[PDB]
Amino acid sequence: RGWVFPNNGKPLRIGVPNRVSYTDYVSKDKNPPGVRGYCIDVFEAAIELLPYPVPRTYILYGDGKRNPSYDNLVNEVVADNFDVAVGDITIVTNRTRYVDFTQPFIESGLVVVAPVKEAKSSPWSFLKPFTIEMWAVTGGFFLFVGAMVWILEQLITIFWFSFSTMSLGRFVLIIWLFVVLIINSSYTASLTSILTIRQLTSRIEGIDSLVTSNEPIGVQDGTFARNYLINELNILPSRIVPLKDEEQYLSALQRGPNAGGVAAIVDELPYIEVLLTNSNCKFRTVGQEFTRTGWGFAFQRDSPLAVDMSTAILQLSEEGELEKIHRKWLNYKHECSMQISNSEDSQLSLKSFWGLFLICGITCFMALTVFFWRV
Amino acid sequence: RGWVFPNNGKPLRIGVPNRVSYTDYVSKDKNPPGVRGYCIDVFEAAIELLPYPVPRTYILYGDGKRNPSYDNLVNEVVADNFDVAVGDITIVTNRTRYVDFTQPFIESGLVVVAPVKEAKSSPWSFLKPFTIEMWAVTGGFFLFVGAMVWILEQLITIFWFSFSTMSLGRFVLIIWLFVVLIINSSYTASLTSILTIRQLTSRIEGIDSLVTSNEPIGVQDGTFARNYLINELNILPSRIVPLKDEEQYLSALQRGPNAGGVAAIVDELPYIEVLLTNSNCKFRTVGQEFTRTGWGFAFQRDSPLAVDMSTAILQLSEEGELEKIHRKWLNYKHECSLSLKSFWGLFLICGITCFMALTVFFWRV
Amino acid sequence: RGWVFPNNGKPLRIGVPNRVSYTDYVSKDKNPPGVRGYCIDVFEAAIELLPYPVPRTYILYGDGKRNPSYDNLVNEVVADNFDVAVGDITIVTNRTRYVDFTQPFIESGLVVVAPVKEAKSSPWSFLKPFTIEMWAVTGGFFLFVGAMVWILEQLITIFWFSFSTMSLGRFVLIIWLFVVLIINSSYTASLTSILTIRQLTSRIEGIDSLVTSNEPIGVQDGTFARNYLINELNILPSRIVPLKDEEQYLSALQRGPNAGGVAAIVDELPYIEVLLTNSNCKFRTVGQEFTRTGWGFAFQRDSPLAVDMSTAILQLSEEGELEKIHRKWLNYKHECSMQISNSEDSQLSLKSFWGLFLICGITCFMALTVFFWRV
Amino acid sequence: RGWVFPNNGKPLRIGVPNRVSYTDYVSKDKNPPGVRGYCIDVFEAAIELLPYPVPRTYILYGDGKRNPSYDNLVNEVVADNFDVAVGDITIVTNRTRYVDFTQPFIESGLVVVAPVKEAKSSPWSFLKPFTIEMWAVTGGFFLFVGAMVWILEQLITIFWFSFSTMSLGRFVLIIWLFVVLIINSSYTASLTSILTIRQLTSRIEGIDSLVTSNEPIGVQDGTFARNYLINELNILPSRIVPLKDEEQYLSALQRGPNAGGVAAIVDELPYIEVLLTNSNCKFRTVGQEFTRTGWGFAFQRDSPLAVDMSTAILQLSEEGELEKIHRKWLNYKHECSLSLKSFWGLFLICGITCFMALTVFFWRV
Ligand SMILES: *[C@@H]1O[C@H](CO)[C@@H](O[C@@H]2O[C@H](CO)[C@@H](O)[C@H](O)[C@H]2NC(C)=O)[C@H](O)[C@H]1NC(C)=O
Ligand SMILES: *[C@@H]1O[C@H](CO)[C@@H](O[C@@H]2O[C@H](CO)[C@@H](O)[C@H](O)[C@H]2NC(C)=O)[C@H](O)[C@H]1NC(C)=O
Ligand SMILES: *[C@@H]1O[C@H](CO)[C@@H](O[C@@H]2O[C@H](CO)[C@@H](O)[C@H](O)[C@H]2NC(C)=O)[C@H](O)[C@H]1NC(C)=O
Ligand SMILES: *[C@@H]1O[C@H](CO)[C@@H](O[C@@H]2O[C@H](CO)[C@@H](O)[C@H](O)[C@H]2NC(C)=O)[C@H](O)[C@H]1NC(C)=O
Ligand SMILES: N[C@@H](CCC(=O)O)C(=O)O
Ligand SMILES: N[C@@H](CCC(=O)O)C(=O)O
Ligand SMILES: N[C@@H](CCC(=O)O)C(=O)O
Ligand SMILES: N[C@@H](CCC(=O)O)C(=O)O
Repeated sequence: RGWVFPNNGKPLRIGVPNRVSYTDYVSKDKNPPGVRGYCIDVFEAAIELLPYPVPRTYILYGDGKRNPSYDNLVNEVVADNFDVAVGDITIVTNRTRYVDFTQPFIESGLVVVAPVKEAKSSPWSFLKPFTIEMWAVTGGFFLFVGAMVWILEQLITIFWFSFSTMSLGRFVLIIWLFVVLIINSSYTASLTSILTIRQLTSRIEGIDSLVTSNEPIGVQDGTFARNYLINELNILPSRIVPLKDEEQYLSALQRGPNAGGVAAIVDELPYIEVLLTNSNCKFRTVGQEFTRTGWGFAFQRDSPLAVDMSTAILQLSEEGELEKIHRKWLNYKHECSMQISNSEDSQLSLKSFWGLFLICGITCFMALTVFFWRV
Repeated sequence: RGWVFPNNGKPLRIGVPNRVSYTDYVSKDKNPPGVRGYCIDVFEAAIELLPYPVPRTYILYGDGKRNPSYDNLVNEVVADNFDVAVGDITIVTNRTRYVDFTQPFIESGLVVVAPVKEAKSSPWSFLKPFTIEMWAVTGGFFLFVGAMVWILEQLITIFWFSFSTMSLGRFVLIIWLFVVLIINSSYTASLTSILTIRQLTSRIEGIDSLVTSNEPIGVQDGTFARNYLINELNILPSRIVPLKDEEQYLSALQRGPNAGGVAAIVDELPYIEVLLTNSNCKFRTVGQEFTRTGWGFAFQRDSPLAVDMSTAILQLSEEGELEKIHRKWLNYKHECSLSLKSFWGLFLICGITCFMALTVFFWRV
Repeated sequence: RGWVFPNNGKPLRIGVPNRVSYTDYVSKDKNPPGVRGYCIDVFEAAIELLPYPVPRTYILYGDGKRNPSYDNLVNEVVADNFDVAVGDITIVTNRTRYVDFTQPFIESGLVVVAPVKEAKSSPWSFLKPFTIEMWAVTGGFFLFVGAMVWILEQLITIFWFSFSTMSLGRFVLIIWLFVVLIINSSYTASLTSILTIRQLTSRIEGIDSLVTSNEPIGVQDGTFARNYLINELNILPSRIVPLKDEEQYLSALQRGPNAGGVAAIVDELPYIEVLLTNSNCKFRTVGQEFTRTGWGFAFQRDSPLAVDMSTAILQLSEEGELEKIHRKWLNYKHECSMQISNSEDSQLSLKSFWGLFLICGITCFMALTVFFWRV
Repeated sequence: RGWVFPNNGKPLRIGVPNRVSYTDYVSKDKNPPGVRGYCIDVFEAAIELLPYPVPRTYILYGDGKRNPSYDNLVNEVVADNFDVAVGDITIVTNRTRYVDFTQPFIESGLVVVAPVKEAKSSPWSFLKPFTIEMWAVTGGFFLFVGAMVWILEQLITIFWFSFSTMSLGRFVLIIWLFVVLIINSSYTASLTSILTIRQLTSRIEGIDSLVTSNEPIGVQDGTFARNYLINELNILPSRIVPLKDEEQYLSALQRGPNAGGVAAIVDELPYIEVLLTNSNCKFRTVGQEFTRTGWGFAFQRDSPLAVDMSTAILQLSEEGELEKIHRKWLNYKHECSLSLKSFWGLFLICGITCFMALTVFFWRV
């Protein structure tokens, strides 16, 4: 093959982004190579597939405070300050136009990570729709009416239950009938209004729910997704909030959309699978990937090293060592199937009726103990 | 550029408001600048964006006891006692008529602050479904169908109450039971559709809910929103109550509308974010910005020093420095923030009917 | 007073907007003055209050196809192509900065005009929540059960109504009880679900409801309100739809938010009071004015004719002739109080119970005719 | 500008797709240009914005029977049989890898079209509140409390059904009646919260609702969305069904998924607006644009003629001419577009229990 990479004093200026969060893909290091992460060693393993002994260098790009803007990093490959950008560079439609990429060594897609549904189930959830002061007064003004039925008339007390089945005490019964009819509808409304607002809360089941909800959306700093959601999804820039690091990415969702926080974070798929292992079982990609392109190495435009390394990636992809390096660093995977595309429907709490029928079980057994007490 | 600011024996007469409350934006200071606050430091950096060395002074305007009228402070720039007014001057139309502002360096809006309150009404809120004409139609036809019991028969009325509880007259029981079964669902469906939307209406408020309610309205001392609601919203001046400092903004709302206090203070947006940070979240912005203009610096009219200081604000804002100045002083976002049932109306009917029966038992005994 | 307007060959270049819709304020005309409308004669009446015999001209600005952009018209006063703009120029905060205005001869405010609530009231509204095929089958499977009660057992037919008040036919009654219990809840839900969606439809009760509803909003062509709702209210430009003329302004609201239409039109107050007289009783300003500034005449910046005509307006405002000219053209006023800030609450249809109790009145009278038939 | 397009004996080889369906964007023509459609007239005006006289020709690419693969049409620009491809070429990544596009002159997205359909399910939708474990808990404890009737007493079970309808055992009637009264409201509140949100969920659809449902998917002939869903969305190719023309887009959805037809055609946004204008509103876009890129013109890679033709699109669009060209061809917005009850499940139970009683009456008679 006619190209020979020259043997001269200019090295290969690998541009390295200076990542603050997600130091497992690419990061600053104290070692004699100088850089650490995943795509570094991916780029390292691509060297031995080529017959070129390649001298090179590693230049960190951003600061040590926040993530570097890759569109500025791509421009520094356009401006020929660098020879090649190696990192988490996502193939975006401008970026394809201005520089040259390889084949995607890995795939990726923009996801929506969001807090999961925490739905309660208790005997408290059964007795929920009235106040604790209301459940005593309503039962209190049954016996308060029933004590007046005595004036119209434990073993002595059971006789009035026979007469309260179906003069002046009949007029007491008529108004007491209108009591129960409203408390029928009052419990009906107050349980409906809880089962409605629980369904009609601030929810998202995809990017389309997240666009039209006019809520603040979190992103990371220096990514395409800020200028992607503006230029494509028709989102106001005041919704889109950049965020610096993974310790901030949680507490912006621990606060939820309020306390200054955002509704949800839109990031790429392989960042979030690290984040799920980094977090507890509280979050999930609520939809599918809505922009699925992948990564790649940014080269100089019309570089002869492209088709060399484009073949080397596809060769190494067939050899399975790409997945073996993907086992060395990116072994962090856990499902914790909290919710799995759960249909929001009727779904009445199974423990809410663990509080009804077991108190009914107490009553039937207390009926049976007094039954044996006669025996 | 043709204009160069000359360096003669006269300095630049910056008008500074003698600010009493909210001393984070601007304040009297014992430093050798003599000034302290946000809009000072906003002004200082745009000086450093000029190609000019700018000799300048700072003069406090009003009395130290109360906040002065900024329109009179604007008027001194018209009266040429100052070269430029720097402070919390908010862009109003007749303020723009006489002096020339800069671009807005911050965004401010008129909001209404008011205490948070309960949502549940009286015993009559229990009765609120079924508009009250149709209760008399209900109870009227309730007894009118019960009059058909007495056809199909003090001693006769008890027999009319005997078959009322539980032939052709028992076919009348068939049709009426079908009716009141619907009325049971009709009162149910009306009650549900009230208690559902009242958990979704966060908009049950408004500036008009204050205008129509002829309540005492608190205002801060020396502001445009005093004269703004009078000329535009036509609100009576007896409703408008001035306030001099920050702690009086609380106690006039601690007392509520009664005890001499005010119901809802109409102040600007960036002031309320300071004060709600200072307190607990017992006080709420009942709506949104009903008049949103923003602040600005007021040079004397047709002065070329306004022009480059306008563009210097644009260059400094797009750089991202005003926000860094903002976090230096106002990084203050410390803001906190199901369904149940409580009423008393039907249990009064539990009290009326039951003690009535004791008298008849006392009249029998 | 030291100023004297000169007696020379240059006339007074009055800039006149070429209005397509609302030709009652200012319009092209075939007359020797050349222009027609309201603010023309307002400007005409301001001349005789000044002691200056003023020669002048009238220049139409826009085309005959759509309304001219007044910010371009104000710029043509800045660019000194014109001496004065006379028309519907609203005092906006840039416009105060770049030119000089008079005092407002009239006041105005941005309103929200919107379709009114049409709520139905009928005996059909009573029998609404089931299908017409359902109201016959449900009543059909009462007598279908009741015909089996005959096998357990008009003047002969009335006997089973006595036995259906409260063996194997008792087992028929138990399942028939479970029929009515569900149809109780089935009518309860289907009437709730109609009374809920009627409340939770696409509604607006102010500008704040109209901002957060992310709906298309109509405006007129060449106004500040397009660049006002963007720069202040934080509204996406794809919602804001300009519209050319008053025959289009109706059919964009006759279609509602769908069929390509918009949700509501935001215009100034004096345009909409013409539009209400121009329309039937179908629309109303649903809120108060949320941006209330008024009109004025745009002058050259630092013109001596300002304080002359600023005094002349305030003089004529005190004389009441300003309202008399406001009677010559702007006499079009009608209320037609369809809805007047109506509280959306319980409000159960009075004619829905005109269908219940009158059929109950038929039944009670048919009971009384057979009562007299025995007599 | 350094480059000038030379005027030698060779013209500009515009690749034109031999377009069969949707002949409003581009079509074979008998005119002396030989071309007719939208993207032609979009191309012609940006020629007139150049400082150049541009000699040019037009060649139809594919067969007139079917729509050709545009990727092969893109490949001929790579194969240098054409100088530039002009048509409905949509910007894809590997399409951008080999040739150089212009800026997008129109905005297109992938949508899914499908017929409108009913929302009500079977007799089991009547039973859908109360998850089916809790019906057996209901009916199990319904008869278990009815077993306490028989303690407090074929002839004995009828007496157990006698007191079941309407002492210490009558105190058991007190507590159980309180329970089933709640269950009446619990089934009511569960049914209401289903029939309320199902009038608010317009989002009960999706591309994933087609992916998981392993349905036949119709595609147009010679498109990227054929190969797009295969490589990206991993959908099996047996689901994918090609279609050659416009009338076959209807009849494969007239037949539905069965009778050999397809369930939902995935085509681009500006095609669907043509076709839904052509038909009645029986066919719906089930969601939004799940892949939105836009069209473009494809010059040969690293040709300077792409650069000025890119900026000419920007100058012509901001002038407002592309929309006037758009109304000349596609001014087509002709698009049309309460709650009730219908089910059959409980009336089958009306059929089961009643005809069972005729047998016992026949067994008695
Ligand atoms: C499209 O991508 C490019 C590069 O990221 C941007 O276009 C120009 O790129 C050059 C680099 O040679 C810069 O000098 C220009 O300033 C860029 N122009 C603009 C307007 O930014 C451009 O930012 C991207 N476009 C979008 C919409 O994100
Ligand atoms: C709008 O602002 C102007 C400018 O201050 C006000 O006009 C001044 O009013 C004071 C009141 O005593 C007087 O000095 C003059 O009448 C004006 N001063 C000038 C012209 O220098 C005007 O009153 C304000 N409008 C309203 C409604 O208050
Ligand atoms: C504010 O109003 C002015 C006047 O219409 C606009 O500012 C500039 O006005 C000059 C007139 O000499 C024009 O030549 C400039 O093009 C205008 N600037 C811009 C950026 O267009 C200005 O547009 C208005 N502000 C807004 C937000 O619309
Ligand atoms: C993306 O486009 C390229 C360019 O056409 C495709 O590569 C070609 O594939 C055809 C298949 O027969 C062959 O001619 C060559 O392998 C390629 N031609 C070239 C490089 O000129 C590529 O296959 C497309 N991607 C996918 C996933 O189909
Ligand atoms: N995938 C993103 C990452 C940006 C970042 O890490 O800051 C990109 O390539 O633009
Ligand atoms: N923005 C107000 C502030 C008034 C005050 O702080 O007293 C004004 O300029 O009038
Ligand atoms: N009041 C609007 C009217 C605009 C118009 O009529 O086009 C303005 O002055 O800008
Ligand atoms: N936008 C599609 C159109 C395909 C077609 O019309 O057949 C493409 O470029 O592939």
